[PDB]
Amino acid sequence: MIIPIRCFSCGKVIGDKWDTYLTLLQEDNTEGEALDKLGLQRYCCRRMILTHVDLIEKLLCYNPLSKQ
Amino acid sequence: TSGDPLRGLIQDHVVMGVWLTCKDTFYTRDEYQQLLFQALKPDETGMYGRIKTLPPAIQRPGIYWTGKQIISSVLLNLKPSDRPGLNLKSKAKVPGKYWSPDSEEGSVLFDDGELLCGILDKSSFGASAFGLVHSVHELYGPDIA
Amino acid sequence: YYFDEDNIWDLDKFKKNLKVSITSLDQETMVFEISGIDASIANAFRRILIAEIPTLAFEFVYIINNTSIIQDEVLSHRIGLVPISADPDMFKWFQHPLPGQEATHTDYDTVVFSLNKKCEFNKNAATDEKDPKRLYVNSEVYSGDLIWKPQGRQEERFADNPIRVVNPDIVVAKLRPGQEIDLEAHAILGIGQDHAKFSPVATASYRLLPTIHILSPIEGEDAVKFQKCFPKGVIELEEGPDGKKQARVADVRKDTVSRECLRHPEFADKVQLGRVRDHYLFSVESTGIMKPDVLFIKSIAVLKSKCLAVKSSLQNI
Amino acid sequence: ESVLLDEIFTVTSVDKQKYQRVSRITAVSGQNDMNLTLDINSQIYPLEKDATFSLQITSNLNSPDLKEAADYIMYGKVYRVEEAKDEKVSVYVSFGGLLMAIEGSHRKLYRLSLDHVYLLLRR
Amino acid sequence: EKIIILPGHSADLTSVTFQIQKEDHTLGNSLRYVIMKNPEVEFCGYSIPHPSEAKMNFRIQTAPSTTAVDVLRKGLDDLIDLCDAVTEKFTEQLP
Ligand SMILES: [Zn+2]
Repeated sequence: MIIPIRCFSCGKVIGDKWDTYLTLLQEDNTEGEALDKLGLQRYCCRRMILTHVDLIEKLLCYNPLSKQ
Repeated sequence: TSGDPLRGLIQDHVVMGVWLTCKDTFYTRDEYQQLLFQALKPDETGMYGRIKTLPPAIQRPGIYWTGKQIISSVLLNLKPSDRPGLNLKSKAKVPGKYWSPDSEEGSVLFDDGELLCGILDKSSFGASAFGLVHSVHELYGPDIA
Repeated sequence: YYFDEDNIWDLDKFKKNLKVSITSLDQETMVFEISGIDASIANAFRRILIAEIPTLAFEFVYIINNTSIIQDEVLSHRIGLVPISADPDMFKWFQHPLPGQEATHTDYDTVVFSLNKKCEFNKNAATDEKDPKRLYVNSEVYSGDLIWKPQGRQEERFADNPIRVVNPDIVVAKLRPGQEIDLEAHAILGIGQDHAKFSPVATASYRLLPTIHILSPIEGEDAVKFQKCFPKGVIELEEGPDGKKQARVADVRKDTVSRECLRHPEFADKVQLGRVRDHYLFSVESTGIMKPDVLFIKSIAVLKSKCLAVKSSLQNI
Repeated sequence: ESVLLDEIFTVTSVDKQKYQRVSRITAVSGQNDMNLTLDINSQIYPLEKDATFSLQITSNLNSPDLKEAADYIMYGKVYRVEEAKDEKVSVYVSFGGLLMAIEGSHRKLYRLSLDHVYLLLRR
Repeated sequence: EKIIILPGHSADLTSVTFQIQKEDHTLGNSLRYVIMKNPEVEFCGYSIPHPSEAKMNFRIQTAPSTTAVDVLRKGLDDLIDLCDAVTEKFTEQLP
């Protein structure tokens, strides 16, 4: 679901480092190297906010309390 | 079904055996003491007051024990109360040529409990008879094997 | 019994051979060279940095209402993972509750944080744009909303430095109109060996300083190839009026042990890569808690303390 | 005195057969009736071609001649002794894996036994 | 029970097995290193029965002159002095 705070191998915090990653591909025309501007030099903490499925935004559109 | 041994040490232990028995490995005091002790682990198994070691194979200008010396050290520190030392000559698995044309490892030969020449492999200790572990089972009895 | 007579302990000679230099120090990252220290002490410093020193983290979580999508145990876990900025020695340890379990909180032991957000519909949105930041108010349950609750004396204990979350922008959960989250997290002191969320420093590790020496000096275009193999800066092509081009190792500290050369067929004769056995290159990147200076200082402090402990408990016998 | 060899030697071949460390060297000398081939730590003690030897195999390494001489010292049992092809003894000394082979015409190589050795090589 | 002597200790207290609880290689290794700098010790190696239960089997064999307890005491003092030197140089480094 949500971004896995505190990436697995290392201990860096990457919670806040997705909503500012997504608006780099979105509007900067950059490639996957965009995340390098975020301060991720290793490649353990880099296979986290690169290849993570944010599978919540497809799941939050299921409220039973829709009132509609 | 047959006589050959069915137990034995396996994959990591056997190739690291080929890397420890090999003559290219030398240990200093610290690593030798530490390794011998990790191998024995006396207290939980018990039976012994104080561990006895061998002198260093090469001494000057730095004191460096060799690996086969450590396999011999183990064979010693499990010696029964009073049983004469082991002796054995038997062919190893890794043929000698891989080491060198006319290399001497070939066949494990250790008299009086000391690995004089010959690296340990599958055959020496594993699912193969007439090696180390089998002859130790014969001489020293199974509860030692 | 053979000692080699050069392994004698001597505090003066050791202290004299030892050398330390600090390459770079910031508010988060610190890179420095220790030297004249045997491997085991480096392993111990690394361990105490990662595992042994304490730091507050959210242990318990009391939910009063949680109808969010995120599983409740998942949400408690993920809240626990966030880091908190409080100097962990301002508190005491938590005496863990054996039977007789309830009355086990005090103002020095634990600190309480609380959050509550109910995502209500935002009606000002003109069309359909499921940001959802604009369609709904209080959509994303951030970390920064975990607003600390003072417990008595604490309001003046930490008045100079409020007990706050390290990063006010971490995401903790996500909501849509109708549901709510309301909980308070009890934070206690912890020792990283039990759980990872206690460990202050994220990444603390060392490298043995690589050593590159050229046996036979290479020439010409091979100088370009050799500069090209290692990353920039560590290999200069010497301006020598004799001949045309050579290469020498400027500063290896930047280099990685990558061992690219030894694969080449022609270079393998000319260069070895070895390792200075008593030069240790630490890097320590904190997470959110403390200046890494205090991290390393308190780490050797903790080794000193554990040695004092075994020393006394021995003195008893 | 229990010194069993004091012959001088010279090196003829060195390898270096898939070992970065210890390398066997051959050092026939005397009136060429001394076929000496041994192993040495080629990491902490270098030995090259025609590098002269001073080889001494004692029994008990307790003398100031230890410190004065013996710029390199080993230790190990001698497992096999044979009389082959002649009144000619070939001796094989082990050194904890490191092997040896020394041939004499039963002379100058007399007292070699089946015990521990303490070889001393002083360059 | 932080440090308890296991029941194999020779009466002379020349070959004792310390058993430090709630500890792993972190102190075992460095303490072994500092002890091996001590000449009068013959054997000092550390182990762990099972990493799940945090018990570190130590072991020291000593020379007949000094018993092993005094050896461990001096070794621990020496390790403390080592940390003292490290913190001295370190805190000298930055302002
Ligand atoms: Zn990571």
